[PDB]
Amino acid sequence: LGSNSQVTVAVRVRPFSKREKTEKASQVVFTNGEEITVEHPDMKQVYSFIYDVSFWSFDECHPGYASQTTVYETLAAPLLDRAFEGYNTCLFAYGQTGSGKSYTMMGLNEEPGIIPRFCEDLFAQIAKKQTSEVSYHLEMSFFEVYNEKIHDLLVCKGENGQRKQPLRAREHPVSGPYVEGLSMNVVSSYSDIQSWLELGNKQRATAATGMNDKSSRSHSVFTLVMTQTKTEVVEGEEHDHRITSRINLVDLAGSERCSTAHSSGQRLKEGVSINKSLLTLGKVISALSEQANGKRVFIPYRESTLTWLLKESLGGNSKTAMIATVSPAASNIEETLSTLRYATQARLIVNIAKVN
Amino acid sequence: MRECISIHVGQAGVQIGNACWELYCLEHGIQPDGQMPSDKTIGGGDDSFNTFFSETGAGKHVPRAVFVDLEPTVIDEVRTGTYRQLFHPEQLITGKEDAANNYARGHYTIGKEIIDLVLDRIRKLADQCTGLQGFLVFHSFGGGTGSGFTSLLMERLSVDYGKKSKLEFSIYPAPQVSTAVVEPYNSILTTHTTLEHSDCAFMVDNEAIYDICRRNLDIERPTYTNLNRLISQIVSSITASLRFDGALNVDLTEFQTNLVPYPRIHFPLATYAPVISAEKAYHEQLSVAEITNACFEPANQMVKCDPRHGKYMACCLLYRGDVVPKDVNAAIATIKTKRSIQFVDWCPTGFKVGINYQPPTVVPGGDLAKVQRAVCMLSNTTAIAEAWARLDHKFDLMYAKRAFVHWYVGEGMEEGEFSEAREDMAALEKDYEEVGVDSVE
Amino acid sequence: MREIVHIQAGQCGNQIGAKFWEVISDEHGIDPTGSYHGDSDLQLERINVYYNEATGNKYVPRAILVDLEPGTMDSVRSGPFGQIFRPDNFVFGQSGAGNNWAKGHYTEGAELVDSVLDVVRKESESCDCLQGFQLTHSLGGGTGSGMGTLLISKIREEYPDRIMNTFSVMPSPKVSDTVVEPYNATLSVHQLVENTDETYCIDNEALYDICFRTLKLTTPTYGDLNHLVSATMSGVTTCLRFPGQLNADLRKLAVNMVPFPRLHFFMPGFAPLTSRGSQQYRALTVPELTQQMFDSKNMMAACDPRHGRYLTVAAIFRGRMSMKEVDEQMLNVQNKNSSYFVEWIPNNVKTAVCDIPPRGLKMSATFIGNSTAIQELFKRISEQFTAMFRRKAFLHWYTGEGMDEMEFTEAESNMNDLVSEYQQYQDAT
Ligand SMILES: CC(=O)O[C@H]1C(=O)[C@@]2(C)[C@H]([C@H](OC(=O)c3ccccc3)[C@]3(O)C[C@H](OC(=O)[C@H](O)[C@@H](NC(=O)c4ccccc4)c4ccccc4)C(C)=C1C3(C)C)[C@]1(OC(C)=O)CO[C@@H]1C[C@@H]2O
Ligand SMILES: Nc1nc2c(ncn2[C@@H]2O[C@H](COP(=O)(O)OP(=O)(O)OP(=O)(O)O)[C@@H](O)[C@H]2O)c(=O)[nH]1
Ligand SMILES: Nc1ncnc2c1ncn2[C@@H]1O[C@H](COP(=O)(O)OP(=O)(O)NP(=O)(O)O)[C@@H](O)[C@H]1O
Ligand SMILES: Nc1nc2c(ncn2[C@@H]2O[C@H](COP(=O)(O)OP(=O)(O)O)[C@@H](O)[C@H]2O)c(=O)[nH]1
Ligand SMILES: [Mg+2]
Ligand SMILES: [Mg+2]
Repeated sequence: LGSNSQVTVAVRVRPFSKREKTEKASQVVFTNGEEITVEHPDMKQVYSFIYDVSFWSFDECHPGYASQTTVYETLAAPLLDRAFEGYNTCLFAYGQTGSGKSYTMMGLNEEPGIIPRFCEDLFAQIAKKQTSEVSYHLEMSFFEVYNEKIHDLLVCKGENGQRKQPLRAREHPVSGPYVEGLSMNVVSSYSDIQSWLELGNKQRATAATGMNDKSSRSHSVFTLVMTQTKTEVVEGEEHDHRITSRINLVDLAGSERCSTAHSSGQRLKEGVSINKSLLTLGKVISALSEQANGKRVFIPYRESTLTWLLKESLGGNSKTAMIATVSPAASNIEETLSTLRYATQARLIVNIAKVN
Repeated sequence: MRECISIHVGQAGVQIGNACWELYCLEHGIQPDGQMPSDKTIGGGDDSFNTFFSETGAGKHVPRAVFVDLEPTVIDEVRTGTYRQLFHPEQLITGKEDAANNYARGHYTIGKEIIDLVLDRIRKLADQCTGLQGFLVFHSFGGGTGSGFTSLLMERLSVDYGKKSKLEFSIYPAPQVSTAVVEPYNSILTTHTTLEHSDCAFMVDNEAIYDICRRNLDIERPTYTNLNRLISQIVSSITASLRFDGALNVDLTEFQTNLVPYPRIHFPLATYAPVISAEKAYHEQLSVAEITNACFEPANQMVKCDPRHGKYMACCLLYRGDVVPKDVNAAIATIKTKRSIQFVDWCPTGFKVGINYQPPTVVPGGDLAKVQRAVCMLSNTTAIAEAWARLDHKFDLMYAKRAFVHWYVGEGMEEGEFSEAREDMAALEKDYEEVGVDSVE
Repeated sequence: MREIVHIQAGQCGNQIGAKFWEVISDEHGIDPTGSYHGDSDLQLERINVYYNEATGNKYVPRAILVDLEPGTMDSVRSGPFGQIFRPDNFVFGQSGAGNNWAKGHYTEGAELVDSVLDVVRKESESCDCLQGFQLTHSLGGGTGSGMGTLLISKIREEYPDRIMNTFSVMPSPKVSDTVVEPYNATLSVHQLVENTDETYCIDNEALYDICFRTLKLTTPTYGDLNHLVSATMSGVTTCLRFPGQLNADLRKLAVNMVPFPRLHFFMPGFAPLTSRGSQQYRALTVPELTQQMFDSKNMMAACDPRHGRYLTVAAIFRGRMSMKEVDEQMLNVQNKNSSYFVEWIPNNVKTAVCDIPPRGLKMSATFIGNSTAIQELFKRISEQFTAMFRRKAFLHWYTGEGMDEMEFTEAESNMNDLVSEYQQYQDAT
């Protein structure tokens, strides 16, 4: 079997920040309805790109406004139905420091993002479809990459400061890669999923920097396991065959130029690592794009933990989506273009999905 | 008086500095110990000229130089050499590690730990200098210290000093010959950071000089010394109008006002025509006409480009020795008659001329002859774009696959920093095309 | 002060290293007691790269020797140049590995890696600025491979910003010396490819060919091969210990020769070798050294570059020579033989020159090549591996010491993926 499924690519333009208002960088980015085009401030070679979905939250009032729950019901809700059809799901973000990846995926206390909405919709839509025909089983995993190391977000540490216990990745011959030691804890409803997200977004590495004071210094990956029985009636015992889902929602860190959000030591070490990671991922995307157009290429999954564990998601067997974040200021021009250009590569990538 | 602070940034720079300082010492009369025996006979004179040397009451002449390499192997050859008693001992090595052919190491990880000290010694020097005209930096696109450290320093000096001249002498990479598989990148990025700070970046290349030394001087196996001695001579022509007397003198503030039309097209090329051996030193008249024509021959350039594929925007011609000016005017007119030397429509003058009465000094052990007159030509042309374009092509062939990039990101550089750079250089290339288009009414 | 800390593990490692110290003592003028008995001053300017001063102008090296059995350790002591090593840096236990990787990585070697790391931390904090490490070991056994790889892991954890170079005798295609070469080699590749920054691959058939059809020696003992490996070891690190017109430390070489992080496996070579009778029939100049260095008969990797393409080549010259010669001849190599060089790297060459050559020659050169042909090695191992792993040929000696088949499958996958990387740059488009 097989299904040539493309990766659905969304883009969002975040509004101004406070420092961006101080230095007064005026509008450079524009949405022609859904098409996105950018303007160097010296009227230089106006650039234009097109994407499967766009979002313009630059101001609450403009026509074409597009907010958190719209992003949700446009991309994440489809993927929930696919997670119900019998597949695994990968939506992954990209951007730079202060660009809104954390706001778009997870969100704030009052205005939460794709993660709680996916979970809540899953629970409500399950309890609407939970009868003695098909049961439902759930557990949650949430991990982070920091300085090339893996760490479990839902495991509180014991009484000593550096107790941040690292794990290791391993390659199962059929199932592909995985993480050893991941305290995948068990859930039934929305409340304990919420307590887990609490403990995770608290344990995630953050730091104050020269762009946002609650910056993200770690990649974060969100994967719930959701099993629903396939109710056979056979000569013997029933209900043994089963249809599974594993989620993937990925919130990455920023590119971190070392002169603007500048620091020395640890705050500079981790930055390097982040960028290294990002670089490798770019190659993968680029490479996969060439793979869709006949070129004979090799995907360097193994030069990073992130792209190594997402091997069956960037290609492989999952329903796929990218989300890019951009800011409206000249400061970001090439970075934005880098962002935008990577999406246009991710538009062209196709993987093979299968019912579980 | 008129004073200059030479800065030698890297291996190429230090070795060129050694050549230059040997020659300046020979010209003025300074022994390597710092002593000038010339006042043994003539009292009340000035030959240990204050532009390049500083005098203590004890009769010494210490240079105004700053040497910087981020590796001890090259300055220690001075400290333990024949010129150990000349340079101030503060020759800056924090060279516990070099830059590993990396602008990222030379601009951020090991770009710092030394630069504050550098600026301190520069400040100490300039405070001793009353009438300072500018700096002259010697570096090399191809390394780290010569690519990134130079950039950082230029950035800082464009703040701390400002309205001073900051000229450069660089070894531009060659199209074929090269000693590094990371040169293109470093070149592009250095050009990005320096175009907004430097004022005139004289460029040389070693392939051209190899070929010169082959044809004219009859050396088929030359080393690096035999090259830098030529480069030394070039500076000695630029710097003569501060040190020696003359008819028409050119200070450092007079190049960049004539050889630089727009602020981004300040990449001129050098040449020095009578690179003639002692055998062939005879059989030649060595007149102004011969030399001025030679300085326009493409085969006598020091940057591998053909001016016949482009247009001259300006040319400064610096003459040394027995030269009468009528001969210059006749020579330049001959050149302006020729149709192979195609000047722009918006520079109907084109030329600048400077003359000095002190002829060149033959370094003993050398490969060039004693001439009565010598000439150095600094020319701003459009051909060098081709050269720039070549680097850009190389860049693409590598950056399309992100080769060698994880060494840069590893030393605190964002991927985008590359792209920006390339785009800027593209602009520059477009700007060169804008200056070749004939004007319309 | 760019300093190196030198480790050497196992029989091969210790014998090579001993022959190495007897080659970098001869260059630096140190005697078997530690004292300086030299000619020049430049021998002492930069001796700190490898040695430390002790008391009476005696120089004690920064050697860390490791064995899981004491038989090889007693030979270095009871030998020429053993009375200069620091006795507290002979870290050796009993319970040999058994030509088994497990006993060196998990059982007996884990009972001794802490000792080695203590000696390291002593010989790494007594250094003003460390450039990195270098290990001489042997893929093919247990102690060298196992304990070495483990130490690599632990140093790249403790000292991450630094170099970890390696000189490794890789297995040979025709004849072996252990029946469990494949497994151990695959696991060592799995643990090196992720950790090291340069891996210089040596193969003994290449060195026997060198000793046969070039040097024309009828009795090639191992002391001769190690004398060829030492020659490269010295050539790689010259420019940190002698001056030159154009210098090249290790990190520069790596930056130029490592485009992607995992393809850091190099075919080495040294020139000039003249057999003792073809001395008076051969001129000593750059064209000859270049003709020899780029010949497949002078390379140590046992892999014909003519079956691939050179991603990146490096030439460290020693002697008074013209740079024009080097640049010209290199460009000539690239142009005449363009089918053996990558197109998306315009200049595939790196040059270094030093001024102080070897004791008996006017000119010397070392060559480091990154070519795709290295696949021909690993590919073979994988074939061997799977031809055994399909039947559980010898695995019960491994599982019995705390291992699982998962690691074997992992290592196979990694090595094959590496082969594939080196393949995608083999054809001409
Ligand atoms: C009459 C004469 O010319 O003797 C030469 C000689 O002819 C040849 C054979 C020497 C000779 O090398 C060998 O015979 C040999 C034997 C087994 C394995 C490898 C080589 C020589 O033994 C080797 C020796 O090499 C050196 O002198 C270097 O200093 C060499 N020294 C050592 O390796 C060394 C070993 C143990 C103890 C002390 C020094 C060296 C090479 C590389 C790096 C550092 C040092 C030299 C010049 C010669 C003889 C003696 C014949 C050559 O050796 C090297 C590596 O340069 C082989 O080709 C070179 C030059 C000559 O062909
Ligand atoms: N003309 C000339 N060029 C030189 C000389 N020495 C080195 N070069 C050139 O310098 C380039 C490499 O730059 P380097 O000076 O070696 O780099 P660096 O400034 O030392 O910086 P590092 O690599 O970190 O040591 C090469 O392309 C050479 O052509 C020299 O003596 N004369
Ligand atoms: N679309 C939006 N509309 C309004 N406010 C936003 C929007 N996106 C982000 N913000 C605010 O921007 C602030 C910083 O954004 P943030 O989500 O931290 O960026 P980020 O994705 O975390 N990048 P990094 O921290 O480097 O990973 C948050 O406090 C949000 O409240
Ligand atoms: N070049 C060289 N190779 C050696 C020497 N001794 C052993 N070997 C090689 O080492 C391999 C076995 O490694 P070994 O030294 O036995 O590892 P150990 O038993 O774990 O210490 C074989 O393939 C040999 O070819 C030596 O002195 N020189
Ligand atoms: Mg964030
Ligand atoms: Mg250097």
